[PDB]
Amino acid sequence: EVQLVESGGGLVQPGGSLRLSCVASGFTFSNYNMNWVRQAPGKGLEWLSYISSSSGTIYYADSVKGRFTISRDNAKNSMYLQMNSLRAEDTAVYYCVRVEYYYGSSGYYYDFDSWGQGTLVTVSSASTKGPSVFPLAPSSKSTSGGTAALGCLVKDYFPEPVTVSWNSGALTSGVHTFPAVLQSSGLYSLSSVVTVPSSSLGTQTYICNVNHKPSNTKVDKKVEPKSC
Amino acid sequence: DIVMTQSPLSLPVTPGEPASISCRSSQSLLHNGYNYLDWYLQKPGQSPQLLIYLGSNRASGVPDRFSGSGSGTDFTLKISRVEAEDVGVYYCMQTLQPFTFGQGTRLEIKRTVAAPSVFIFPPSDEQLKSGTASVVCLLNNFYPREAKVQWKVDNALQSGNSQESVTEQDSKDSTYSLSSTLTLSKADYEKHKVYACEVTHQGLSSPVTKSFNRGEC
Repeated sequence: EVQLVESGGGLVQPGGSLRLSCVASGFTFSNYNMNWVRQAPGKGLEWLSYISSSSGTIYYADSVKGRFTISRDNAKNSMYLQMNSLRAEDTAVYYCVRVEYYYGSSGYYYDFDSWGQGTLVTVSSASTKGPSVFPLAPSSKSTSGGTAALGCLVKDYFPEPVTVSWNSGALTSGVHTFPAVLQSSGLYSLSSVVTVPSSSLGTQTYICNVNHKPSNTKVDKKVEPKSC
Repeated sequence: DIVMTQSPLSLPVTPGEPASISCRSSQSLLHNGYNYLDWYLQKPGQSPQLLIYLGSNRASGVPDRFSGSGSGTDFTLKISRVEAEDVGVYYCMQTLQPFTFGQGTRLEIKRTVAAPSVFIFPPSDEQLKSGTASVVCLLNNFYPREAKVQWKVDNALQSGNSQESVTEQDSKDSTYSLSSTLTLSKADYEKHKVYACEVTHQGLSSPVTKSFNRGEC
């Protein structure tokens, strides 16, 4: 099968630089035009750059023109995106895309037929920081007929992402993990809630597992019910 | 670059009923009888896939439900019968000056109106010991997405101190969930009495309010 794998993503401050790499497997890379496409959080896909197989044709989007440089090494089955003068709005997942060019009966057309899993690039002045996990205890304010609402508050971490589970993966029904928001401090914050039967507040202990790989932080916090 | 404009951004469709998405171009994409515009679909957790090429031609393996039309600067992607597997973000892409995507139209499941179960969580004592206080308003399993959450402290209208977050449409219930977090310093939190979030939705008879008193519990 066709497999594109991006690497080189990570952290950088405004004005800084970082170089992305994409390795291609499962096909003759030297016979294919290729693309770089990114997607910022909560935004649509944005094409960035194009390069032909022979590097003789290169296109750039105006948003990255003069700041980003595309190139490729067919002997190494690889493609690169040199990113300079990075800005906060360049924070996105960057995708490596194969551009197939069919010549059918109805006319010639492109087909972006292979996308890698992407690599995350964050442009910010913030430093890497593990999250603080605060409980959202079930209480009188959590009102429901036979069910209760509880969760955890994953606050003030950088960068994305974090993974949240409940009871090490046992509790999966009714779990809602919200998309993180970027606070004015430059740190991220999200909440993960779950609705469980209120008659199980004394019976079952509910623990939220928060893992933040960039900071090597791993927190398991039990949400104690409020007896009011 | 050439500017691509899609409308709407979210399109609730009932399964079995038609649906159409518009795409506008800043300049004409017609050249020598060909319309240089393609339509892509990005399903949840999947890579984008080619649907329509050259304006009106279906790619290999694309069902007859999908169809493209238009010319110059106005183009339309139409689905005669929307299936449940068609949810996702639909993009139009101009290829006259490669390349430019549109904003994208998220096709969502249209269902009966639902009422949000509103909850509120006071700041944990562990967080108060760190000098900050966060109150979380929770709107669980409602429909549609539209919902107004206003934070009222001592019946005063707060502004610029809350943040909102909405989950993706559920795969089984086809519902949403909203989270509003009011962040205040411990000093400002210990200077006021009543905290509440006022929820406004069409599934409610009138703006439902959930409140709590500082200190309790």
